[PDB]
Parts: sequence; structure tokens; C-alpha cells
Amino acid sequence: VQIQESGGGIVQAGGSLRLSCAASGRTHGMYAMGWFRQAPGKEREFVAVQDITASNTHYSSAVKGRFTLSRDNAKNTAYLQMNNLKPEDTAVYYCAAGPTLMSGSYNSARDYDYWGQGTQVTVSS
Amino acid sequence: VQIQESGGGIVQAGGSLRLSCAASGRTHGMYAMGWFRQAPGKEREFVAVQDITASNTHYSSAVKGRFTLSRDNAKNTAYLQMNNLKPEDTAVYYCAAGPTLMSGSYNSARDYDYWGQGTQVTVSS
Amino acid sequence: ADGVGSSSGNWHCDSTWLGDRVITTSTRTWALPTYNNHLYKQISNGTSGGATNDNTYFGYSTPWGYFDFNRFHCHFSPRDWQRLINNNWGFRPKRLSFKLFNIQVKEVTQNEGTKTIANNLTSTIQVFTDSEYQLPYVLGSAHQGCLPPFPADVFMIPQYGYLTLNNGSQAVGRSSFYCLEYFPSQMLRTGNNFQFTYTFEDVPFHSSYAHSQSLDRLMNPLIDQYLYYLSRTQTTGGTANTQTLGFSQGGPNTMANQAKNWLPGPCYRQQRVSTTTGQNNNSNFAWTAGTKYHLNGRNSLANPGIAMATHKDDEERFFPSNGILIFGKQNAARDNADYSDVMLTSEEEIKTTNPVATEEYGIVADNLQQQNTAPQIGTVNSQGALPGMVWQNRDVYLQGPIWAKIPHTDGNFHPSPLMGGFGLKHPPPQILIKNTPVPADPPTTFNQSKLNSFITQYSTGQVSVEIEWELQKENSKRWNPEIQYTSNYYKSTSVDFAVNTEGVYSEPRPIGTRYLTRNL
Repeated sequence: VQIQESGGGIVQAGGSLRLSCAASGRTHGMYAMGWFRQAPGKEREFVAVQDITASNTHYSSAVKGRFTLSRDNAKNTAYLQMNNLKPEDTAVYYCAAGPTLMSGSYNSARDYDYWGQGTQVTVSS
Repeated sequence: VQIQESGGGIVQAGGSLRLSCAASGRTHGMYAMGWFRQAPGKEREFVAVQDITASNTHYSSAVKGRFTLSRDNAKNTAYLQMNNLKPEDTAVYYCAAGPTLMSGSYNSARDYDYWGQGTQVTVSS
Repeated sequence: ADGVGSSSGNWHCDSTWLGDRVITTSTRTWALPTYNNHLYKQISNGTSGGATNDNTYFGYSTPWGYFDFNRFHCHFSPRDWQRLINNNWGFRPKRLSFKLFNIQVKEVTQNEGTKTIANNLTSTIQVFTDSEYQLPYVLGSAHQGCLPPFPADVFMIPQYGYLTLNNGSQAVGRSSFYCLEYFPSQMLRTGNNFQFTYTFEDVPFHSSYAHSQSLDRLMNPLIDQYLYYLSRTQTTGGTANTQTLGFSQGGPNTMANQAKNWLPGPCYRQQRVSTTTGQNNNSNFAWTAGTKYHLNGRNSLANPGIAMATHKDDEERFFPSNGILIFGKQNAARDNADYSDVMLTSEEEIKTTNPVATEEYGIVADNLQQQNTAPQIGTVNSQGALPGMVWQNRDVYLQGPIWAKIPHTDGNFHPSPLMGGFGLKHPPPQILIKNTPVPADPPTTFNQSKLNSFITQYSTGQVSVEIEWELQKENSKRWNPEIQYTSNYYKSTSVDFAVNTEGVYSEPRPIGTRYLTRNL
């Protein structure tokens, strides 16, 4: 059940970057798909997450008002669009997946089974 | 039951600094571990606190969105990672420990039994 | 009636001593969390990951949880345990009651970084007992998660799981899967309560006493026997020393030679370890020298094994490698804890009837001697039941287990559980509890996939358990005073069996039952 990163790159401050992710198989899995990031020498931070029906969605406080998370069940993929980028958003972003979405625990890494390789996003001013 | 500071230093504005703390014995103690700071000529202020299972965590309003508190029970230690530092964060940081975590009273110094020596963190622009 | 604003039960912690009976009752406060995000999951372990063949398994973890009061300190305060062991030759359980009441369901929502908690008045929990013994019975393995010894502590309820047959990490056709939602269950809102009663089947009294005689000393020291034994095969004389037969009666100065009616109990020999470490061999032998049994290609330690005496006289520094129960001191590490962090039990009392775990059972003959060949002997390191054996069971401890379920099989031999306590064919039933799932808002166009989007919840309440115990009174005519369990007289920084300056309750030592004595 491989998650795969795409759309990495380097961008000047204010640009619109788009990260993407795909899976293979177990559409009865991949119920929840989301994003984390780990900046240089820092703790992994939850970025966004959305469920299958698009009923329930959550954004990180720093992330909110700048990123939007969207999902296509047909392609079994999920996208992360990113607007008004600041250089403290340089990190390594990981696509992450799990069978369940909870209201208290969704922002914890303990709740995701699958992790991509990661991508490097650089933001310069 | 000695708490011990580490990781003190001086940093330029925007850098990522990491404070650490260790204890000796009474793992049936050290249930809650947290941080306070006392700036020059000023009142001691609660910075962060987290419990043993990592279920309950709290950050100070000024602190929130910049610091993350983490804990390793195996080593009987707790870490404080710090990002986007501002020079008003110059203070003396104290690791602090107590048998209990309460929802109303956690930010009071009255609730912590043990106090480290302190560390000096300097932040320049 | 029962409603939001009335309580559905009261706090009962008490002990009542009446004649030949004692009744204990305990109440605790519990917290129950949602496990596995409401899911059942296949779990396994196999060699591929790097585990050895001896540790492989296949099974399932469940969303449910269970109540466990199978340790004696659940029911007895340390003072009550002292009343029991100093005054009584035996005790056994009779009946129990169980109550579950004052239930609170709470919901926790996560927004940005802040976390908030509120009541949810219409949520339920589900509870059932497995009275027909239709589920894998995981009580009786000495797991963590029983009610706490100290009544003011609040404890977490453990998650239920089970194992079935495996081959490596794979399952087989005989492997069973169980859904716990497939039983009838009672649903409770915040005003409801739950209760049931249970009666223990007839079981022998635990023997709380040591023997004041040993099995080889039962004779009258003043009198000769009328029987004879072969005392001499060779003439004792000046020079020749030829073959002869000679015979003697057993008497006060030869007790080792006398005829006797009974034999010591069975033996399965353990390797010996010293608490003075300089006396041990320098090597890591705990697994490679361990005492093992072998089942379907797997090796498993016989831990603690059959009841044997821990050491002989003046040997207290030695213990059998896997042959004793070992408890932890408060704040002892999970792995690689030092000797000063643990507490070692001693079965030293049963040394009268039972062989010592680290020696041979005895000697037998290897060959047929004759004029041409001298006689040869051999050492018996494991011995099964012989007609005429008598033995004692392992002792029970205040920290230790109470009962186990006797496996359902064609045959068994002396079904007393090897970790100690009462073997039962119909033990107290296991009690399962779960938070009922509450969906987060569904989509407004129909979708067939199962909803897996939930509101996070947990619950809390009180639980009461009441056991009636039957006592067997001590009848002795012994003239001199007994050994008793007692607290120390001298001054100390803390009180044993109390809280410290930080609020942490601890138990300083293990306490067995055997103080009073009885003739063999």
C-alpha cells in the first residue's frame, strides 16, 4: 500500500505550489488522507486531513487560510494546494493515510498507518 | 529528585533552539513535566507542560505556535524545542515537575514540586 | 427513578468478619477510552520481522475492554490480610456481587491546538458478561490492569484481545474469529446501572500453614522397628573381606535406613542462581540454561513450574532460575530492572514435603551387579507421580492471583494453577465494556462505505465488587508461640503500606499466607 509524493520544488515567496499524492489498492482503506511536515531539525507537524466523503476536514492553525486540501476518489489520489507561502513553510511534507478519522485525535501521528517518502519544499524571499 | 537544565545558549532572531531536562528516580513521580521562564526583573511565567501518556498538553498563549514540548519516558527526560525566537523570549527557563496535572490550575507555580537550576537563553536581532 | 440528576449507587469499601466468614467489598473509579478507533484488527508476529520461532503468534485486537479483579490486594487491605494469615488454617471463595454505576460519557473535540471536553448526556456504554464461556478466556495470565490496591487511585481499563492457532505469522483453517457485538449486551445512559451475582463451585481450602514435621521424620524416636534392612554385603575383618549378607533393624540412630510409608512429591529440576553475583558462572545463561517444555516445535519456559522448595537450609541466597514468582517494586523498570528493584518470593516452607527445586529427586540403579561387575547408579532429575507421593501447592500472595480457569480437556492431573490460587472449571465470568460509537456528520449524498468518522469519547464511573470468603479455623494444641506476620518496631522515614510525600502508594514486600503450623 504505497503512498507516493509528487510536486516538490522551490518557490519564491507568495507563489502558489501544489503537492500531490497517490496510492495503490485497498480503496476500502485510505479512508483518511492528510499531510504532515517536518522542518529542518524540528518535530513532525500535522498539516491537513480530509476523509473520503469530504464531510469532515481539518487544517492546522498555521496552515489555515493559506492551504486547501482536496481529494479524488476515482484516481485514488489527494492533492494539497498552497497559497501565500512563507519561508518558515520550508519542510519535508509527508502524505499520510489511515482507516479512520477521529475528532479528538486526528492531529496525532499515532493515527496514521501509511507514510510516503516525503518531499522537500523550499521557499525563498 | 534532581531536575537538571541543559541546552542553554545565545541565538540570533529566527533560529531554532532546543532546551532539555532530565531527572533521577521516582518514575512513579515526575508525572507532569513542564517549563517556566523568568525574564530579567519580571514575574515567573508558565511556558509549557505535558503529562506522562502525552494525552494532555498545554502551551502558554505567547508560547503557542512557536514551541513544541516532547517527552521520553525511557530516558526519564523531557525536551522543549523552540522556533521563531523573539528577543522578548530572553529569560531564565526552569524545568518543573509535579505528581499531577489539573485542568484549572496547571499554569500556576503552586502545583509543581520540583525546580531545576534554570538556564539563560539570549535572543538578539 | 433514575435520571440525569440522581446517583445510581453508593461507595462501599468495607470488610466484615463474622464467625467463620469474612466479606470484603471494594469500590474504585475507572476511566474507559475508545480502543482501535472502534475497529477489530488482525495482529500477528512472525520470523520475517526477526522474531524467533518461539515467539510467533496470530490473533485479533478488539475495540472492547474488560474488568479484572484477580489479585488479592483488590479485596484485602494489608491489615485485613494480616488478620487472615495469622489466625486461620485455610480459606476459600464462596460468592460474589458486581456493580457498575454513576456513569459519565464525555466528548472531546480538537480545534487548532486547544482541546475541550464536554458532557454528552445521550451517549451509551455497552456491557455484558460471558456466562456460557463462549469467548477466549484471557483472565488468569497475570496481566496488568486489575483494580488498584489502594482505594483512592483511578485506573484505566485494559483492552481485550486474544490469540488463536498460528503457523508462523499465518493462520490456519481451524483458526477462529470472534465478534463481540454478536452477543446480547446491555446499553446504559448516564442514569442506568448494571449488576450481577455469581456463586463459586466447591473448591478445596487453600492451605495457609507450614508443616511442623518433615516426611522422613514421622517415626517415634525412642523405639526400634520390627522390620529389617540389608546393612552389610561384605565381611568386616582382618584380611579376606568376602561376600556376606547381614541385616539390621531400623532404630533411633539410623533413621535414613528405616522403612517408611510415603514419598516426596514430583520434581522437574531447575538451574540454581545466587543473589551474590560473584558466585555465578560468567556467561549469559538465563535462556540457554533455562528449564523448558516443548510444544509443537516451540520452546517455552516452565515458569514458575511445579511447586518445589526454593532452597534448602541456610541456602537463602539461591533461587531457581525460572522457578519463583517475582514482583516489582514501585517504579521498577519494564526491562532489565536491577535486583534491588524486584522482590523474590520463597516457597521455603514446603521443604518438608517437597523436593528442593535445584537438586535431584533421588538415585536409582542403572545395571545388574554381579561378581564380575560393580554396581552403578543414576541420578533422577525429573520424576512424575508415584503411588505414595504427597505434596503441597505453591503459596498465594497479597500481590498475586486468585483463580484460573481449568482448560476444558479430556484429562488433567491435580488441576491447581501453577502460579497459585484456585482452579475452577466455571470461573467468575469475564465482563466486557465498550463505548458506543457516535458518528460525525455524514455526507448528504448517499454512500455505501461504512462510516468511519467519529466523535472522540471516553467514559468514567464507579465499580463495586463484593466477595464472601469461608474460613477454616486453627485447632492447634501446640504449647509454644507461633510465628506471626508483623510490622517492624523500629523508626523509619516512611510507613510501610502507605503513601509517601509525593502521594504514591507502595507495597514494601510480598506477603504469603503460611505462618501457623500443623502436624504432618
